[PDB]
Amino acid sequence: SQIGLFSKICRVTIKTLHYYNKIGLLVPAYINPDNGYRFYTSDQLMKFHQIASLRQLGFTITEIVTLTQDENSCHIIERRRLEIQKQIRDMADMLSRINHYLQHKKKERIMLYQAALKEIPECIVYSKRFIVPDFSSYIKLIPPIGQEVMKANPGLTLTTPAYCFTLYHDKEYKEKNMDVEFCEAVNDFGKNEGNIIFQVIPAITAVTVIHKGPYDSLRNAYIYLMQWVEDNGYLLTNSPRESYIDGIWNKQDSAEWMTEIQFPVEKV
Amino acid sequence: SQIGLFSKICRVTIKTLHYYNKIGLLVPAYINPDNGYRFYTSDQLMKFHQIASLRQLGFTITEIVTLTQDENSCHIIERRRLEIQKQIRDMADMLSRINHYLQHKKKERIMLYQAALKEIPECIVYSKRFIVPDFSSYIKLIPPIGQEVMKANPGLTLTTPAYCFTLYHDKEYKEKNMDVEFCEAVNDFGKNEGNIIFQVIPAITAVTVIHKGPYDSLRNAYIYLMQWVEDNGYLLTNSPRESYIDGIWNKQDSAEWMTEIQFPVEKV
DNA sequence: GACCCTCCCCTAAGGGGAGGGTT
DNA sequence: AACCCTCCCCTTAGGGGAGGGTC
Ligand code: 118
Ligand code: 118
Repeated sequence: SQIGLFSKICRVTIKTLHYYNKIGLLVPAYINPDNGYRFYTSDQLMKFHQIASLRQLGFTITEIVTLTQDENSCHIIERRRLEIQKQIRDMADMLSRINHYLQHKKKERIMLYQAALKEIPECIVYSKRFIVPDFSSYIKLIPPIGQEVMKANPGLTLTTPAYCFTLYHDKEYKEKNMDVEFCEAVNDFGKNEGNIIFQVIPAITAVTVIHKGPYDSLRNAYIYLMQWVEDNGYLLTNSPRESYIDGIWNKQDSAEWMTEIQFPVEKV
Repeated sequence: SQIGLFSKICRVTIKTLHYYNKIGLLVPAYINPDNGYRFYTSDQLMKFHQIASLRQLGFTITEIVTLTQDENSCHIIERRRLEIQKQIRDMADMLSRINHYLQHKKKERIMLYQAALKEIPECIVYSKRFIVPDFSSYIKLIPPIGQEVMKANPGLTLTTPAYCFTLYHDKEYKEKNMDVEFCEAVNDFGKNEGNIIFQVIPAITAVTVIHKGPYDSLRNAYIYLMQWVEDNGYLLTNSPRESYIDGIWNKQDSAEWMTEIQFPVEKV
């Protein structure tokens, strides 16, 4: 049985037998020193059978080189089992997300927003929690709040990149008298002055949507994320953040403003 | 925004941005010509968010290039949906297989048979179907047929590699009235004088186990396969085959014999 | 004709490092 | 030192082909 007859026995490629013999797994019985031909015996067929049996399970080749000779190694199978469990969970996640994408595209010709999960680190922020009558008044009150803090603390250095955001501590849709908390990430701790405090905001896994446009139409964005959380079975773990990237401070065009809504979320 | 600041903005490595620029996926807004330094803008982060949102759905990079550059492309989302559902089926199958493997390797310290799900193509065999009083007597009466068919069919060449098996057409277990069919694959049709005839044996996907040793313990392997067939929810679609690799024809030691039991199954 | 060998290069999505540039 | 660049090799499980040899 030359390599061709063996490759037709196992229904495997000649390149596969070559690769195996190179890697050390399934070395043939006889390598003729005259011509280097590879001759296999039925024992190699029995060995290739279990090689293919493990390869049909998802085991990488390096795991098979450890499973075919180290007959005591059983933990490396439970490890692959946990990996496969994670993979089924992530594939179900992806499938739900794809179905939601298709539904949203069947609704409207244009996909306005696109959700993305990202891991946001913990960060040392200075914060001010207070009530606002409307959104515009809140936007107007932010800059003096920032100025007070940068003046009262010499050496206050913002974080690069500038992670400057807000949190909406309401649980229902509150149009006026919103319990809003403005925050800005700094390099390190400062001193509490006025109603402005400092705190450490924890790391989250947040589903985010970048809204490009004027602020008075941010509501749609929030609704979309809400729908995203309702459809794909995630759950809002904390108050929603809203991060400001571009705006009246960065670009004087009102239609080029960019804010990254971030729902802190966890899967259920 | 230099590549470091932007790479920290989007929270991905530098080499990823280099790669996305090389393939034309995410191009910097402004490259300094002599330095080659890459500088991005907010509307590069707006696109990296879309890239990552699509890449969390498992879309390969070229699919992302098309999804972002080619509009009305819902067919690629549909293709990826079908592929994810297929991978869900395959991963669940692997999970059941590895649960069964762990249930076995924990129950006994040696794994006697690994089970491999392989595809067997259709063949043209000569077959004799007949009642058998005793399986040991079943082995002896086969070489008479081997004499007879080569006598009556001159120039009949056996298939290479040799496929010589037995269909067990019995729907339940019995010890002295086994209704079997001995089949052996040849290349062309032939004359069907006698109870021996010629027929085409259809292609089957089948779980196979290689049994080494004498034929009196063979039922063990069969038991195992049935266990396997019931554990992973497979359905036995056809009659069980038994292919003879090594035996009295090749080897004198009754411990180096080799058969391959094949259960035609489908996943239901 | 059939069949076989080694050698080199290719995959997708970047990772790691080496050598060289500037402020 | 701090960033940044390009170039070259590397990762899986083998596929494809060229050039050259063997039954
Ligand atoms: C403290 C508090 C707010 C701001 Sb900004 C800002 C700057 C960079 C990145 C993100 C936000 C600001 C306003 C006027 C002039 C200069 C900077 C700011 C503005 C509106 C809403 C939220 C934040 C700055 C410091
Ligand atoms: C025609 C009929 C039977 C056998 Sb064989 C056999 C099968 C596959 C591969 C190699 C050999 C056989 C038996 C004794 C001596 C020489 C050949 C055979 C017989 C009984 C049961 C199964 C196979 C061969 C040709």
